[PDB]
Amino acid sequence: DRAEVRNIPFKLGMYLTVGGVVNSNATRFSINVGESTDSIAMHMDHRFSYGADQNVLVLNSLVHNVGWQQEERSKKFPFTKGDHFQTTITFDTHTFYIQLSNGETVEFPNRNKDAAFNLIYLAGDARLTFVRLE
Amino acid sequence: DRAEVRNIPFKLGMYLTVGGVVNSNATRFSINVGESTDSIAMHMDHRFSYGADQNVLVLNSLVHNVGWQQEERSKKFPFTKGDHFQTTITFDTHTFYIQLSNGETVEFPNRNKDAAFNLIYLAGDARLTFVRLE
Ligand SMILES: OC[C@H]1O[C@@H](O[C@H]2[C@H](O)[C@@H](O)[C@H](O)O[C@@H]2CO)[C@H](O)[C@@H](O)[C@H]1O
Ligand SMILES: OC[C@H]1O[C@@H](O[C@H]2[C@H](O)[C@@H](O)[C@H](O)O[C@@H]2CO)[C@H](O)[C@@H](O)[C@H]1O
Repeated sequence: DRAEVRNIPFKLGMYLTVGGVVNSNATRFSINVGESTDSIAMHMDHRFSYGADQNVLVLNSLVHNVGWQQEERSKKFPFTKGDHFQTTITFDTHTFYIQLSNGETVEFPNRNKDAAFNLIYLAGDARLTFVRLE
Repeated sequence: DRAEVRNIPFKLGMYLTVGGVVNSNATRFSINVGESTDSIAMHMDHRFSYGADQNVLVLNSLVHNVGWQQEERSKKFPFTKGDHFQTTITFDTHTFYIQLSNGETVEFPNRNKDAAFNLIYLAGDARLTFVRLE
């Protein structure tokens, strides 16, 4: 199915580093941190070609039985199809701090002010090769 | 549910370190490396009190739609209910190499000669607090 880390709580102060490989001919893939596949506090989508979006990062949250909220977009896109990537995420109750493969960072609001998350997963056209959550 | 790391391949040469806490009044808990909850190549059960077994490690494999194979048991048991533990696992095509919190080791045959595993999970009376698989 998708690559999942489930019920190993990602809590305030811990760091999550995932590494993987983008597929050749990838459309998009995302890293999702939340509660379930329908309850995502930080959705980070990497769009190689999706609709009108080409080489952009789109960040958003998904509320259970409600839907996607306000998107934030970033133009920082050090990603290449067929290549490796590595991303580190930490958060406090106000902000998710994300660091990309090249050291550039992107910040996204912790909109629900959650202190722990029990599901981390990747979906779309990429695969994970390692994870550290500590 | 249980603590799971799914579809992030654990391959020949990589190391898996999981850390957690044993519940107070724990009966037993296990760390399972395999393909599914019905297909486990290395089952490591930690028995505080289970039947006639008290403070013993039991290792075995579970074959899909067949069942448990020959058990191997170890008397090394540096575990205390309510306390933390940390375990490191690597394997080659013949052997799973397991290192316990106190540095003692236990070895178990890789009975199917598998080179990669797509499910790592914990079940029973413990919880995981961190994982590194790299
Ligand atoms: O916001 C994350 C969310 O985006 C959806 O796509 C949006 C698209 O970004 C937007 O430009 C357009 O107006 O509406 C689309 C549908 O809501 C994705 O479908 C979804 O998977 C998430 O990635
Ligand atoms: O071997 C792992 C497997 O053990 C089962 O328990 C065994 C028990 O170890 C043995 O002494 C007894 O004779 O038979 C029991 C049932 O097969 C557990 O039930 C199972 O969960 C695994 O842990």
